[PDB]
Parts: sequence; C-alpha cells; structure tokens
Amino acid sequence: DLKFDDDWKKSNVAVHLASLFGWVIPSASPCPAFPDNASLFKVFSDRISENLAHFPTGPSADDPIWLYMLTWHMGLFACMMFGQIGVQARKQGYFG
Amino acid sequence: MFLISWRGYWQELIETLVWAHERTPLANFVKWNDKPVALSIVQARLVGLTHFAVGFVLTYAAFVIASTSGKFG
Amino acid sequence: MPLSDTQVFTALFVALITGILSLRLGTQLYK
Amino acid sequence: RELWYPGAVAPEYLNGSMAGDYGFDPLRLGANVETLPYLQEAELMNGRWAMAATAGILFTDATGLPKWWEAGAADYGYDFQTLVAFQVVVMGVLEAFRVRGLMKTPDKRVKEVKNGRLAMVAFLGMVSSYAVTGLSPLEALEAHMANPQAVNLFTSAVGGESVAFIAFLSCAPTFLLAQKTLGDGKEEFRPIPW
Amino acid sequence: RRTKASVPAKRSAFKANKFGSLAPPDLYPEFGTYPGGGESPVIPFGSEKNAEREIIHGRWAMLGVTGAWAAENGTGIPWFTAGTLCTPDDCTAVADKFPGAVAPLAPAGSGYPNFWAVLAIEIFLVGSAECYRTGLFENPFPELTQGDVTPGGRFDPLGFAEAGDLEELKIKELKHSRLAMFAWLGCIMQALATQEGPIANWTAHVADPIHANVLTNAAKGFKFY
Amino acid sequence: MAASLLPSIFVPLVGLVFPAVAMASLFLYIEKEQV
Amino acid sequence: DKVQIVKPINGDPFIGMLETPVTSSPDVANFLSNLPAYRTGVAPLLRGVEVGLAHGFFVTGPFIKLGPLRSTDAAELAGCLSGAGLVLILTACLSIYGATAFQREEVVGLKTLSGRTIAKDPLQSSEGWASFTSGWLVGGLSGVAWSYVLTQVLPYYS
Amino acid sequence: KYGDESVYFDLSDVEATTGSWDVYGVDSASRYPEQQAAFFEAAAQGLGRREAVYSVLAVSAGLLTVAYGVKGAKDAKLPITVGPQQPAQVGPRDRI
Ligand code: CLA
Ligand code: CLA
Ligand code: CLA
Ligand SMILES: CC1=C(/C=C/C(C)=C/C=C/C(C)=C/C=C/C=C(C)/C=C/C=C(C)/C=C/C2=C(C)CCCC2(C)C)C(C)(C)CCC1
Repeated sequence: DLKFDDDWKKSNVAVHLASLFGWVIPSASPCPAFPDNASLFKVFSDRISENLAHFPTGPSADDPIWLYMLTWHMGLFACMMFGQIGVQARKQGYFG
Repeated sequence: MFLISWRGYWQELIETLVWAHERTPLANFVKWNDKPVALSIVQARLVGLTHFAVGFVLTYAAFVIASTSGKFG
Repeated sequence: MPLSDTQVFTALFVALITGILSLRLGTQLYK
Repeated sequence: RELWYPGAVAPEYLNGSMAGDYGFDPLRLGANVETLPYLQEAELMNGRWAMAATAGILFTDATGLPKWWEAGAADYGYDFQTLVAFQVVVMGVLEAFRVRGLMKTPDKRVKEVKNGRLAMVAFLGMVSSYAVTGLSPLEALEAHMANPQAVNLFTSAVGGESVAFIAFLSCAPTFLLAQKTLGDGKEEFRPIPW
Repeated sequence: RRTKASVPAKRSAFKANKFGSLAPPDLYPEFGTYPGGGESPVIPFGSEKNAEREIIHGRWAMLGVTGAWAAENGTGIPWFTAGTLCTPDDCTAVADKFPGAVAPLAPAGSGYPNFWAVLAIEIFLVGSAECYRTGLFENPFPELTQGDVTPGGRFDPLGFAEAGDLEELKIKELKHSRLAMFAWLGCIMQALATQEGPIANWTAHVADPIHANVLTNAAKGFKFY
Repeated sequence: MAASLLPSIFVPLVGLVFPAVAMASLFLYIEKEQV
Repeated sequence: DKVQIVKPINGDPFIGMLETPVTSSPDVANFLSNLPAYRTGVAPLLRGVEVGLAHGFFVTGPFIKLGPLRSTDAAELAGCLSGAGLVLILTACLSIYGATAFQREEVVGLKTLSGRTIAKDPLQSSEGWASFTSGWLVGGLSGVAWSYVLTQVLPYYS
Repeated sequence: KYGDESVYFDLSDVEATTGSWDVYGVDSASRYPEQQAAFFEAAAQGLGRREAVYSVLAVSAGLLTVAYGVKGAKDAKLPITVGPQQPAQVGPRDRI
C-alpha cells in the first residue's frame, strides 16, 4: 500500500558477510604493484599497526595510511552497495 | 541585492523554507506567530535604497576622514 | 581640570529625570 | 488612610490591606497580583535583616568592638572557608524551612513593617556615610551634632547629588498633581510591565 | 513513529530447568527455626519486619564475608584495614587489588579511582538500589513488590526459584545467611582480639591446631594484658 | 570615581542590557494579541 | 517484487510531506520519539531539565576553546561564564516565546500515525512552556557548571 | 470514512484530513526517576511562573552588568581595562 515499509533496509546478514569478505579476500590477494607482492589489505594493516603503536598521535599528513584507507574503503563500500543492489534486485523481478 | 532581485523569487524561497521548518523534527515545536513572507515591492525598494545610501555615506565618510587625517591629522 | 564626580552624577540624575519626562511624553503621544 | 504624600492616589491593587500600605509603588513592582505576596515577604526579610544589622552595628560601635566594616578581618576561631560552609549549610536549611512555610501560607504586623523599613534606610545610611566620610555611625552622629549646620550629607562629597535628589522629591508630587488634574490617569503602561 | 507492539518471544540466556528440591523433607533440623514455621528458640520475635531484616543482614554479611575472604586470599590485606587504602588522599593504591586483573582501576600514572569519585558513584548507585528495594523512592518494577526480600522476577534470571522447590531454597538461603552473619561476627571479634585478618587467623589455627586458639591468645591477653 | 567606573558599566548597559530588554519588550507588545 | 521505498505521509499523497528512510525509518523514529521534546506525557519541566542540561553542557565548549581567553589559564572559567550568559539569553528567548506563541485556540486536534486520538502536549501551552523554561534554566546552569567541573576534573581533558 | 480506498477526506476525521499527525510524540507518563523529578521540581519551584523568570532575568542582567563594569572586566584582563601603558604618538601637522 502507500504506507511506509519499516523493513526498507532489508538488511541481510548473508549480504553483509558476502560483501565484506568478498572485498577483504581480493584486497588480501597478492598485488605485484605493491612491494614484496603485498596486498592492499596487507599494506593497509601494516600502516594501521604502525600508527596504533602511537595511539593518541594521529598518522602524519604524509603517511601512506590515508591513500590505502581511501582505496580500500571505496572498494569495500562498492562491494556493499552493489551486493545489496544485486541481491535485492535478483530477489525482485529486475533480472529474472 | 534588494534593488536588483525582486519579490517572487524570494517569496517562493520563503515558501520552501516554511515547508522545511514545518517538516523539520525538533524545530516544528517552535512556530512563528506571523506568517513569514518576502518583503513587499515598495518595502524592498526602500530597504535597498536605504542600504545603498547608508553604504554610500559610510564609505565616503570613512574615505574623506581617513585620507585627510592620514595626510594632515 | 577634569569634571568632579559630583558634577557628573548630578548631570546624570538630571538626565534620568529628563528621561522620565521623555517617557511621560511618549506615553501621552501613544494615547 | 494617609498615603505617601498628602494628595497621593493609592494604586488600585494597594487598598490598605497589607501592613504598612501607604499606596507607594510608582514603578508598579507589586502590580502583578501573584508576585505581590512574594514582594511583601521580600520586604519583611530585608527589613528583618536590616534591623538585626542595625542592632549589631550600633551595639558593636558603642561597646568599643572593631568597626563594622573592619569586623571581617578580625581573628576568629574558624577560618573563612569553614565559616562560609557553616553559613551555607545552616542558612540553606533554615531558608528551605522558611520557603516551605511560605508555600503553606494588624498592630504588631504594621510595627514590624515600619521598623524594618526604618532599618533598611538606616543601614543604607550607615554604608553611605562610611563610604563618603569614613566615619562610623556614632562618630558620624557626634560629628554632625558637633557642627550641625555645615557637617551633613548635602555638604559632603555627594552633596550636590543629594540636593538634586531632594529637589526631585520635593517637586515630584506637584507634577503628579498636574498629571492628575490635566491628564486622565488612564495609563495603559506600567514602569515595570511584569 | 507508529506503534509496532510486536511479540518479543525472547527466552532467558540461561533458564534453569525444573530441578525441584535437593534437600530432605525436614528443612530446619538445626537449632532454632525459620520464621513462619515455629517458635523462636531464645530471642523473642521482635516484629514481622525482623524476618526480612534477618534476610537483608544475611545477604549483606554473606557478601561481606566472601569479600574479606577473597581480598585476603588475593592481596593479603585484612578487610578491616582495606578501608585505609582508598581515602580522599592516595586512593590510587586501591586500584590494583584483584589477582589476574587484566587492567587496573588506576591506569599507570595520574589515572585513578578517586575516593570522592568512587564515593559519589557509591552513594548514587547503592543508595538508589537500597531505596528502590524499600519503600523509599518508588517502584521502577511494578511486577515486583517493594519490601519483599524474595521478589523473584528479573532478580532470578536463571530461574532457580521456580526450577526447584521455592521454600527449601528459601530456608537454605536463610541458613547460609545466619551462618555468614555469625561468621562475620567471629571475623570482627578476631580482628579486635588478634589484629590480624580472617584468613591469617585461619592459617594460624590450621598450621598448629592445638595452639593458636581463643585461649592461646587469651594467655597473652589478646595483646592487651 | 566616575571616569574609571561609569564607561565599563554603561557601555554594556546601553549595548547589551538595554537592547535585550527593549527587543524583548517590543516583541512581547508586537506579538501581543489585539484582545 | 519491485518494492518502492518512498511513500506519502501516512499514505495520504495530498499532504505536504513524504515518508522516507530519513523520516520514517524505525531507528530514526525510535531515537526522535525517545528524545525529551517528544515525551508529551512527561511534565514539561523535566523535559526542559534534560534539554537544558544537554544544551548548556555542550554550548560552553566553543567559548572555552575558541573564546578570547582560550590561551589564558582562565580559558575554562571564561568559557563557562559565557555559556551561562548564553543560557540566560536563551531563557529570555524562551520566556518571550512562551508569552507570545500560545495565544490561539488551535481547535484542531492531534492523532498518531496509527490514528489514535491523543491529548495535546502540555508543553505546547503558556504555563507549560513557562514550566519548560524554568526547567531549561535550571538544567542549563547545572550543565554549564558540570562542564566547568569536568574541564577542571576530567583526566584526559587538555 | 478516512480509511476507505482512495479516500483522504473525512469531516469526522478532520485531523487525518488536514494532516495534523503526531509524528514522533510519545504519551508515556513517566520516563525519569521520581525523586530526580522531585529534586528538579524543587530546584525550579519559584521559576515555573513566567513573570518570576522575567524578574530573575532583569535582576541577573543588572548584577552581571554591574559586576562586569566593576570587577568582571578587570578580572578577565581585558585590554580595554588595562591602560595604554605606552608612549603616545602625534598625528600629522604635529597634532597630538
Ligand atoms: C564491486 C562490486 C560488485 C559489482 C560491480 C557487482 C556486479 C554485478 N552484480 Mg553483484 N554482488 C556483489 C558485488 C558486486 N556485484 C556482492 C558482494 C554480492 C553479494 C552480496 C553480489 C550479489 C549479487 C547477486 C545476487 C546478483 C548480482 C548481480 C550482478 C550483476 C548485475 C548488475 C548489478 O547489480 O550491478 C551493476 C554492475 C555493473 C558492472 C554495471 C555498470 C557499473 C559501472 C561500470 C560503474 C561501476 C564502478 C565499479 C563497480 C568500480 C567500483 C570502485 C569504486 C571506486 C568506484 C553485475 C555483474 C546479478 C546478476 O545478474 O549477476 C549474475 C545478481 O543476480 N550480484
Ligand atoms: C544623545 C546624546 C548622547 C550620545 C549620543 C551619547 C553617547 C555616549 N555616551 Mg553619553 N551622555 C549623554 C548624552 C549622550 N551620550 C548625556 C546627556 C549624559 C548625561 C550627562 C551622558 C552621560 C554619559 C556617561 C556618564 C557615560 C556616557 C557614555 C556614552 C557612550 C556609550 C554608552 C552609552 O550609551 O551610555 C550612555 C549612558 C546613559 C546613562 C544614557 C545617556 C543618554 C542621554 C541622556 C539620552 C539620550 C537619548 C537619545 C536622544 C534618544 C534615544 C532614542 C533612540 C534614538 C535610541 C557613548 C559615547 C559612557 C562612555 O563614555 O563610555 C565610553 C559613560 O560612561 N554618557
Ligand atoms: C542482625 C541480624 C539478625 C536479625 C535481624 C535476626 C532476626 C531474627 N532471627 Mg536470626 N540469627 C542471627 C541474627 C539475626 N537474627 C544470627 C547471627 C544467627 C546465628 C547465631 C541467627 C540465628 C537464628 C535462629 C536459629 C533463629 C533466628 C530467629 C530470628 C527471628 C527471631 C528473633 C528476633 O526477632 O529478635 C532479633 C533480636 C536480636 C538480633 C538481638 C540480639 C542481640 C545480641 C546481643 C547479638 C548482638 C551481636 C553482636 C554481639 C553486636 C556487636 C556490636 C559491635 C559494636 C561489637 C528474627 C527474624 C528465630 C526465628 O526465626 O524464630 C522463628 C530462630 O529460630 N535466627
Ligand atoms: C544604580 C547605580 C548604577 C546605575 C545607575 C544608572 C543605570 C543610571 C542611569 C541613568 C539613565 C538611564 C539616564 C537616562 C536618561 C535618558 C534620556 C534623557 C532619554 C531620553 C529619550 C528621549 C528624549 C526620547 C524621546 C522620544 C523617542 C525618540 C521615542 C518616542 C518619542 C520621544 C520624543 C518621547 C551604577 C551601576 C552605575 C553604580 C551604582 C548605582
């Protein structure tokens, strides 16, 4: 009807896990562009560890954590948004 | 601003603002006693003329006093 | 020679009376 | 009944019911009905404290004890912090009790009222005389009685101020008489609107 | 906002299954009797309220006895001197008093339990609960009755009361209560007489049982004669 | 003494206190219903 | 099957509003409904208390950290006195709003989105707004004082 | 009836017709602890009246302005209260 649906989110645990881990695993795969074939997740976690030793002191403006954070979170959120879109569209009649 | 832009753009803008305030949570608790409307045509012509004249006089007063006092005290 | 404090306060009290009279005139005008 | 000057007009909310009611409220502070009992009780309290203060100042001055303005600096058994803590606690408790009693709720009443009124005037006089001349109340009285003609408020440092204020007081009721006989006395505004 | 008012249908994280009574049919073969089941052997029954007073002192003295026991076992500090640790001054020490504590109440440095801070929290928490238990304040849980020492609603999340026999559990608690109160009295008298903690007195009494008794310390006058 | 005292009192009186009371009062009157 | 999320207000498509995940989401609705302003059955004074406490607590901080005396050791005391002054001004604003706003009858009632007829908020009245203003004043001054206390007390404050 | 199909006008249900809906309001009678409520009732005992608040704010205005002009400004070490404490300068044409 024309009443608002309180289940607008349609939050699916399987979507959450699929998107999170299906971005983490590819981002944890070897990447020959990074040194020692390190992954984006690997270098990002390395920067997190290095900056968490100095917990109150934030990362320096020149520290590579920012670029890794952006280039990892974009892909993560892309996986989350597109996974929700694809799952809810397949559940509905958008595809078949 | 008051001289060039005229009432009817501002009236519609205020109408959208009325809608926004009426539909904002925690702000609809407070309601205007007088319906907010744009400045009338004559009123705004006057307001713009007053601003024009005030800025005119104050700018020139500042200039004529500051330059003359800086060069002569 | 600066003005004495008694001079300033006397003039200020005269001003307060003048202000009272101005309020009386304003109320009378508003009628 | 006699009002605050011969020819005055008492405000309609001042009909002589309250003790000491002389129809004096030019600024209409007690015009609001609900705050008028509060203002009565504020008068009674300020009067009572001024009465106690006048007694404790005059007796202290006449018994050779330290001057009332100097009495704080005297060496007492208890320091400032503990004394103010004592004061805060006990006066808070007593004023809580007074507030709750007030929330619950002739000759002698009028007497008390007048006495408090005189006290508040007398205390203001003592503070002003000290601030202007630096003389305690009994010393100020002795100085006045020694040379009554030239030693007075109106010949002190604030003399012209006092002369102007007394002129204003003396010329106020004449202007009020003109206002009554010429105007209609139909003011829609009050000097303190609330 | 619309009214949902759906069915929660939640179950307890733990809900003890019916286990009934684990005691004999006789319930107080010990000296005296539980209130409401016979005549007081010695002291007169002061008032109906006294039963509930006994329960509250009992539960509090249980908690106090276990606290003195665990504090002396974990730190060696006697309970009667543990108060001197947290004071308006130097309450930092009281922090690291729990064996195995992953972290201190007082992180290294200034970071610390202040006496007044602790105290202010203590008043605001314990007094609130104390009042809510009794007729003071109001009843935040209408389903429970203020002035009842055995509410048994939200206060038994595991549901042992309903899982077993309620009244045998009640008398079991009462016996534990009286035992712990008498033990607490023994602890205070031992503290007064020997100036050493309860577990210290225990250890002295078990290392050489024949000595290190009341009468052994009395031979020295309890350090006062 | 006037010079050291009166400016520091009357500038806030005329530029913060009197404006506040005047605006509040005028507001209360203007929004006051006719009846 | 081809679910549409955005719907008209309460299903009426002729009112100036639309129900969206920002307006009618369950989490948003529960948060707003639990705020003191929307507790219409509670006394206006106590709602004003919490309001004042929250508002006076935070509003002090800008004056502490960005006021004229932020560099001086008296930065906190200045900021808290600024916050108290702002609380007094807002109390004046509340008093005048309460005097002027509630002068009309408002004959039309109010209902919930479920259609349950409910009484008007006692806050939305002259005396109710006066009680709310008093609660605001007490709460704001208590919150300003608490902010002062916490700036003088809190361990990791700087 | 307002609840009928495609009907949004009802002279009996004027509130639903005109849209006067309580969106987030809740009519629960109690949310705070009662004694906390009593304390804050007593803390604002005399201030529940609007004219009492008017007197409070007028007195507060007077006391704050007096204290600021007497003691508050100097205590805050305002530059205006501090004297110039510097040698003076002469304008052009030797005009002091
Ligand atoms: C980066 C993540 C991503 C992408 C691009 C896709 C892509 C796709 N999914 Mg989805 N999916 C994902 C993650 C993703 N999936 C995850 C994590 C899950 C598990 C929750 C699913 C579950 C799922 C289901 C169940 C279904 C799909 C389907 C589809 C296809 C149909 C169209 C669609 O929904 O997307 C739009 C995608 C396009 C590629 C269109 C063009 C988009 C342009 C090029 C912009 C995109 C930018 C790009 C993603 C880069 C992102 C980085 C960022 C920095 C910008 C498409 C190939 C459906 C299908 O038919 O597949 C067989 C289907 O039924 N997906
Ligand atoms: C219209 C004339 C006028 C003007 C423009 C000023 C302007 C000023 N005076 Mg001065 N003053 C005047 C008349 C005037 N005064 C008179 C007649 C007296 C009595 C002798 C004073 C006594 C006085 C003192 C004692 C002090 C000032 C101060 C000030 C300054 C700001 C604070 C303030 O407003 O307090 C003014 C204080 C008052 C008590 C009000 C006095 C104003 C007069 C009597 C009424 C004027 C009303 C006006 C015509 C109509 C107003 C209605 C509408 C247009 C707004 C400012 C430079 C202070 C200062 O120097 O700060 C640095 C200060 O300490 N004034
Ligand atoms: C303060 C705790 C406390 C309380 C409130 C009660 C209350 C009760 N008990 Mg319990 N009981 C307690 C302690 C207590 N007892 C302890 C410690 C024991 C174990 C020894 C028992 C053993 C016990 C039995 C076996 C029975 C009761 C019974 C009763 C009830 C009847 C007695 C009565 O009303 O008078 C209460 C009067 C007193 C408590 C006063 C006695 C005071 C003496 C002198 C002891 C003081 C202790 C200590 C020396 C103080 C030190 C002070 C310090 C400064 C040094 C009543 C519910 C009987 C019952 O339920 O009847 C049906 C019953 O059969 N109780
Ligand atoms: C208590 C005290 C104080 C204070 C005081 C004061 C506050 C004073 C004041 C005084 C004053 C406050 C004065 C005033 C005056 C005024 C005037 C003088 C005015 C005038 C006006 C006018 C003239 C106007 C007119 C008009 C208008 C414009 C409007 C309408 C119309 C008319 C025409 C009416 C101090 C703190 C310092 C110190 C201590 C003591």
